[PDB]
Amino acid sequence: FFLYTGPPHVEVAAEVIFDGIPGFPITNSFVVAIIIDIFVIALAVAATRNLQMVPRGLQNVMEFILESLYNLFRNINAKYVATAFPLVATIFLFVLFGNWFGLLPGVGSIGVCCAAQGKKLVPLFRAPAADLNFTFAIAVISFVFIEYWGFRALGPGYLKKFFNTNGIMSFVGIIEFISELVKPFALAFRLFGNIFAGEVLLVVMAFLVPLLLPLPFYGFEVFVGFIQALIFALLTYAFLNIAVT
Amino acid sequence: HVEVAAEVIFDGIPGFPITNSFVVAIIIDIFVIALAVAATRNLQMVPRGLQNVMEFILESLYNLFRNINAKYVATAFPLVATIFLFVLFGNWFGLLPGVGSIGVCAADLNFTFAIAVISFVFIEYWGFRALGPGYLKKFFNTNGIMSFVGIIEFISELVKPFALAFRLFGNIFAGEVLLVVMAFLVPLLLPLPFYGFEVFVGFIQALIFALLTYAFLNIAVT
Amino acid sequence: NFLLLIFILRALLYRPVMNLLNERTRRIEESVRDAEKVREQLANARRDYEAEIARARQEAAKIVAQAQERAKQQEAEIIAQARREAERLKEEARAQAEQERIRMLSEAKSQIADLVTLTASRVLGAELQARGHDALIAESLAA
Amino acid sequence: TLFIAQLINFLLLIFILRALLYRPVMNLLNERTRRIEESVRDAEKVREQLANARRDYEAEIARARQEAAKIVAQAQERAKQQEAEIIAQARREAERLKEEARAQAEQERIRMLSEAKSQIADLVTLTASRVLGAELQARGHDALIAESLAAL
Amino acid sequence: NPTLFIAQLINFLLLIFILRALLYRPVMNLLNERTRRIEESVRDAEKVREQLANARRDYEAEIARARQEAAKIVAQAQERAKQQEAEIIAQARREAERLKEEARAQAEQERIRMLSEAKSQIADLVTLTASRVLGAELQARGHDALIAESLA
Amino acid sequence: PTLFIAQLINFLLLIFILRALLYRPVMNLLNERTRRIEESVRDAEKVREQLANARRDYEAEIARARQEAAKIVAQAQERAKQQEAEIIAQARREAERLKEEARAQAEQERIRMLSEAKSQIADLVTLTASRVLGAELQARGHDALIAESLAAL
Amino acid sequence: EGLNLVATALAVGLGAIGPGVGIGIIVSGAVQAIGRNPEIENRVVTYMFIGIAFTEALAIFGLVIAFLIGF
Amino acid sequence: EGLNLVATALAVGLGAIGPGVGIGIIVSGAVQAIGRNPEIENRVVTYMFIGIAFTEALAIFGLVIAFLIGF
Amino acid sequence: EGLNLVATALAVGLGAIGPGVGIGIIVSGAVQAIGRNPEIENRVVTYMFIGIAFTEALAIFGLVIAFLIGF
Amino acid sequence: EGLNLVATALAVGLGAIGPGVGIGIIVSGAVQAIGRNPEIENRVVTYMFIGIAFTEALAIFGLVIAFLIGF
Amino acid sequence: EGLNLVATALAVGLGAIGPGVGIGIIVSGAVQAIGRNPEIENRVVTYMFIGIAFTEALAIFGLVIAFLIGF
Amino acid sequence: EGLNLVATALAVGLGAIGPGVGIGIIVSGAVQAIGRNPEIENRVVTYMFIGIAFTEALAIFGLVIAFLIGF
Amino acid sequence: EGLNLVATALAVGLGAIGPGVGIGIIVSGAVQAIGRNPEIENRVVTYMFIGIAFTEALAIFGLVIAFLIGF
Amino acid sequence: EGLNLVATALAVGLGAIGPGVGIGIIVSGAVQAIGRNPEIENRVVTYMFIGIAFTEALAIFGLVIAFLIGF
Amino acid sequence: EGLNLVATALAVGLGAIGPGVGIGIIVSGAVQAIGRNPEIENRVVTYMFIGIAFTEALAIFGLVIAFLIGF
Amino acid sequence: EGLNLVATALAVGLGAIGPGVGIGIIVSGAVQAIGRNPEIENRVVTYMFIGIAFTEALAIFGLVIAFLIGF
Repeated sequence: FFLYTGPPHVEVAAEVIFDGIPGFPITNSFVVAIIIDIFVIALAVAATRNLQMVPRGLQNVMEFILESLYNLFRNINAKYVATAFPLVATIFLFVLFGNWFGLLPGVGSIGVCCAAQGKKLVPLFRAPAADLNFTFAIAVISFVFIEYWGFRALGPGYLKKFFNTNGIMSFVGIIEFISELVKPFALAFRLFGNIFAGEVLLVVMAFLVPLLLPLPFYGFEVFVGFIQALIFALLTYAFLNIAVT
Repeated sequence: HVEVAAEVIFDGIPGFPITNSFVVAIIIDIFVIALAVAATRNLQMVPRGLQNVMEFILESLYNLFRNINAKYVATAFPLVATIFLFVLFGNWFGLLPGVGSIGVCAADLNFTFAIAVISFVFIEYWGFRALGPGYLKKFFNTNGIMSFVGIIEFISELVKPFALAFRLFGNIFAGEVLLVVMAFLVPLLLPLPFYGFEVFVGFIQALIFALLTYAFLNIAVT
Repeated sequence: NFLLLIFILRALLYRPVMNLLNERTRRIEESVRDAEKVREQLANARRDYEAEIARARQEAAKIVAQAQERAKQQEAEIIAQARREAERLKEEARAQAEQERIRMLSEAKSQIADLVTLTASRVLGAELQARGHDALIAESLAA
Repeated sequence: TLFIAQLINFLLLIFILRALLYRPVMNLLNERTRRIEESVRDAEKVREQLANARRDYEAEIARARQEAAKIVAQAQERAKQQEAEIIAQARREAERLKEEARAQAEQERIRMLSEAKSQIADLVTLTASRVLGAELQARGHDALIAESLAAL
Repeated sequence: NPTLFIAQLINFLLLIFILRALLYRPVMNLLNERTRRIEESVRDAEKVREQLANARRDYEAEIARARQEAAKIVAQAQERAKQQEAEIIAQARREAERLKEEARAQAEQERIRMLSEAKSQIADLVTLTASRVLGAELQARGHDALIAESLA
Repeated sequence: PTLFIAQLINFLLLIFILRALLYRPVMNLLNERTRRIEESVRDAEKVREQLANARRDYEAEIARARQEAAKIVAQAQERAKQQEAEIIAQARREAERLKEEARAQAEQERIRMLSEAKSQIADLVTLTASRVLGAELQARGHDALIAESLAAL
Repeated sequence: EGLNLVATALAVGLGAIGPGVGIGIIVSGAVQAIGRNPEIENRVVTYMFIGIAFTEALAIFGLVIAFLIGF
Repeated sequence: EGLNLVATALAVGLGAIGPGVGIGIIVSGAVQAIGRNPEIENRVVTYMFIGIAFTEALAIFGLVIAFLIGF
Repeated sequence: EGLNLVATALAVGLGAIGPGVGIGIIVSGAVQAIGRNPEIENRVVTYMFIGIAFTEALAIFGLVIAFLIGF
Repeated sequence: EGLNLVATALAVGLGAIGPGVGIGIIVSGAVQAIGRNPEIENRVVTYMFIGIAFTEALAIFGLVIAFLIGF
Repeated sequence: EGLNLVATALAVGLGAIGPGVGIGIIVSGAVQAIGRNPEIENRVVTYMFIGIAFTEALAIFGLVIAFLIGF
Repeated sequence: EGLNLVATALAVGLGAIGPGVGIGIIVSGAVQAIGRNPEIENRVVTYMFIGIAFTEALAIFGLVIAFLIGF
Repeated sequence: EGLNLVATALAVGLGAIGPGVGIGIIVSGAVQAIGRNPEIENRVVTYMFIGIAFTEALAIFGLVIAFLIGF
Repeated sequence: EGLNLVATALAVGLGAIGPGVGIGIIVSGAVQAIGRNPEIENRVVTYMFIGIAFTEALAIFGLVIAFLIGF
Repeated sequence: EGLNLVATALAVGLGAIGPGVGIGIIVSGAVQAIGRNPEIENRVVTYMFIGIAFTEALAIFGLVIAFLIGF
Repeated sequence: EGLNLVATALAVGLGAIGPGVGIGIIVSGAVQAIGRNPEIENRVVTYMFIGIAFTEALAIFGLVIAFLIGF
């Protein structure tokens, strides 16, 4: 109930890279991304198995999660809900995969060669959440998908949403278009800020007596990460509905 | 090219050689007298303009005062009437009447202060006229714990005449400043009717001054 | 300096004060006069109806009384006529009795002429040897 | 400044524009109010005229009631005349009764004469019977047997 | 940086497509199969209830058809029997008429036996008259002829 | 470094809290979803089995109705034949009754004819006795017959 | 230096929150009350004018310091 | 420098920065109450006037502080 | 020192903050009143115009100091 | 000097508007409650007096710092 | 003395603050009114646009100040 | 430099701003509740005292901070 | 000094201050309206997105001012 | 020059403002909820008390930095 | 000279202040809508996601300003 | 001097006030929501978490900025 010792210091960074640059530029952010992708692929393969409509088995857990996501999308829309269901699933639980290993033990010290030398002992964990490049890329992909879906709905209608919003009187067009363009960047900043701020809070609790304060803040951060994953998925479907609208 | 200036003067001081505020007050009084003469020479029971304006003004004000507070509405009908055809009347003379004292090599806050003193006297002449001790009633009594705010309320009422005087000075010097700003930049009047909105606000402010007088009366009523 | 036109416009204000009151008192006068007119009309109609009804009742009563008096007088006259008729009938009966007695007394002889006539034909014969039918009639002359 | 002068001119121009915009509205409102006051005054005048007409109508109704009373009196006089005529007819009916009584008296006289005649006839028959008895006793009754065989 | 961003984007897109085609398409197929199985089960339950009702109605209709055919056959047999009975009754009536004709023919035996008057009746009547009523003296010439005349 | 140790301790505490927080409720929710799926599957299987048995029972009911109808029709035909025979026999019986009645009435009419012949013979004998004996009395001996009858009294 | 102009500007800008906020609140309440009863709106409009004056009284109190800074 | 002027300006602006807003809110609530209960009025209105005075006391104190700064 | 522009900008922002919220509150109250019923739209629009006039007067009083900083 | 006047300004401006604003909110709520139920006006005023006392206690506690700054 | 950049920054932020809040309030009020009866949209949306434009007028004044910061 | 007195005054006013407003809001809610519903004034007064203590905690914290600034 | 950094920071904070709050208020009003009548759905959503864009206009203006300060 | 004393002032006054305001509204909302019905009573009181701790979390946090300022 | 740290701190504080109120208002409106019905609560929470997202985007821009201030 | 410390304190106070207001607003809505929708406890906790997380997330960002200022 004291934790008098153990509080060595505090250190942080924006993004962390790793070795392997020789063949192509390889960063620890891409390493964590590949690790999360491997874990998700393993989960999908295990959940596949027999899949003979067998209840429970922990494959039915993922089935219930996917069914809840599908029901949420169906309540959201129906024009391309099933069409974008795998597209939404791309975001779904991938951001949670970033939240996964967010509270990993020693993830911050992962890459300590180790405060002695520190010359190349950069923390080589660098969660995909702690990578705005991943966040900006996902947001750009979502914006491109939304724009393509809207153009497929009505490309002339997509143009008339902003350029021909209101030729007579006043048109929220262009200004709204700018808001939509920021919305990809806004969503990217939301995810980029998310987890990254949590990691800072984890370090800060570690900076000052990590005695179960990191436990409650970490639990709040994990809930916030799940919420942020659901939020990015919902924002994608919301932009899709707005384009459909 | 702004050249506006303030008008910090004293009514206790003699009439100034310029006396622009006093000049505007004299002009407003002359306009009121001329309107009365034009409304009485060709006067009928229900004349259009000659008697229609008087009927729609005096009777409406009397009805508003009666609905506001009885037993004093007629007893102070002439007080609000004095507040009427005033401030707004000068505001109209001051509402960019083609000159603005251009080419000179009502607006007096002292006149506003004089009207405030007149209101405070009415807040003391009619005030506690039917009470006497009512002004001091429930003040530092055995209920002094709550009556302490009563003295603060009395001081606030005393400042309220000063507040009305400032509000009269308000939007008058501010109105002249707005006119000068429209003259300093963006010439050729203004596409937004700033002067017209100022004139309407000034008429509303004169009505509000009369309303504040009636409100102080109703506050002193009980 | 502000109070310069205060009392000055007050006279003008007092000037419009009566006229607005005159317009106000016009409404009070309007209501009073309309109510008075309505009440007067209603009272006039009621009074006319009442006077007509009273006059009709009085006329009917007078006519009925006159009719009753006339009927009584006529009945009295008729009854009085009846007494005179009865008296005349009684006088006629007495006179008829007297005339019948007088006629019987005067025509007793003629009855005796017819007496000897019926007596002669009583048996359709008369034996000569007889006191005499006329002599026997004298014996039975009676009345 | 020429621009300042133009602005001053256009200040008056905007004043005139605002006047064309609402001065007419205000004039219409005044006409509506003045008209309401004129309607109240007209109501007062009509009420005074109604009072005068109600007095005139009270006089007319009193006159109508007096005329109805006069007509009722005339009808009462006519009814009294009709009653007198009926009584005369009753008197005529009494005169009819008087004539019926005179006829009854004449019939009574005729019947009394007939009754007296009947009584005299009965007395004559009795006296004839007596006289016949005496005369037949004087005559004698010898030949009565011969009469007994007229047909047998 | 930007190259790393593009590489991360490519990796994410590839993993997304792979995971989709691997699980989500199979997951969508499984969920759609479950929903379709539920809907088909509801439809089949409705169809089974309808089949049971139709089976009951068909049993009733088959019973009704059997009853109608049985009634038609019975009515035809009854009509044939009625015609046969009518024919039998007509034959019985004809036989009764023949019997009545035979009785009428036998009634001629009355006249046939009536040809026994001179054989029996004449002698019987003569003997009766000679013996019973009258005495033995029977002087009757032509009385036998009178009896013979009466016999005809 | 020691930061790794602190993070490990925090992760262990968080896992200890979570494994008892709602792991039982989470397992309850998962088992409820599984039980609902299993109940739906069992209901679908029972519905399919009921539909198969219902088709079988409908075919069986149709066959049973056809068999009962065939039995009723066979009974109708047999009863029609029996009733036709019964009607023929009843007609034969009534015809025999009518024929016996005709024969009996013929015998009765024969007896009536004999009785009527006797009565007519008696009437003829009386008529002959009226027509005869007119000679035996009226022709001669009428006075003698009268004298004998007087002697009888 | 400009601390006089800075003071005048700070006085002018500040305080405007209270006046505009009170006006808008009283305006919304007056709209609701006028929806409730146009007949009682007479007393309601009178009170609305009183509150408008009180807010304008505060605004004039600020503008007085502004003008004093102007001199 | 102009520290006294800046202080008086900021004091006036911040003191008059919502006491009036609270007064207008109280006025709007009183208007809603008067619309609700026109019969029950002029006593609630009296309490409203009392609260208006209580609110204006803050503005009076701020103006007094500004004047004392000017003195 | 450039304090004139800083003062003008601060005054403009602080003044616009007040009116920019008060006018919005008045408009929202008018919207709610209209949503109650579209019956007093004449009187309701008049009251909304009065409130907008008060807010615009406050805004203009603030904006005047902006040009005064230029003076 | 400047910090002194600045201290007086901070004491005056800060907190004062918010206190009267909460007081006005309490007043408006009490007015609405009294319009809803005039029968409980006794306890209503009793609570209103306590609320006004708390608001005045906050305001006077604030003004005490300015008075001490006066020294 | 880069006070002009800070001036434009503070002016833009403060202008967007108050007007943004007022616009959001007017939007919420219009949403409530439409939820009541959106059939009055022809007047309701027009009034909402006018109220936004007044807020947009304040925002345009702030943006013009930001542009004149270039001067 | 005298900045200590300014700091104490600013901290006291800023702490008191939220406390008075919160207390007034709590008082308004309690008044509306009591007027809407009587016979709960016991638990209502208990909750009101609890909220008063909750706000007075921050108020006294600010007062103690100012007192320690005096030390 | 850090005048440019302070400028961009203050711009971002002050712009996000009123715009985010106003957007949240508009969203809450939209939520209330939608709970009142989900029938409007897209019809209400239309005005909802319109208000969202209106608030995002000020938000993006502040963000762009901050970005321009960054250059 | 009293910067640390100035540092101690900032967190103390500013943080509790929202906490004092938020708790009271939550309390008044709870008071309104209790005024609606006290069926939950302790249950609601504890949920209301639950929000009290969340609000005071930031309030306690500010005082912690004061010791860091104090040491 | 710490002005960058001052900038980042002020931006973070102002941004967290501005969006927190909007988020809490959206949450309260969502609570009211949930109390209305749980049927459209799917669509209600869906709309509430966008409202949370807008305020989160504003706060994210604010925090990103501080992050950029970090380098 | 203590400029970094003053910045940290101001950031903490400013973030706490806004997040505290949002948390209190969400709590008040939940208190009204409890009455609006019976507390079956089936979704009450889920609703509570959504509102608390919104303010908590913004407050942790602010507190992390303060801690970094400590470094």
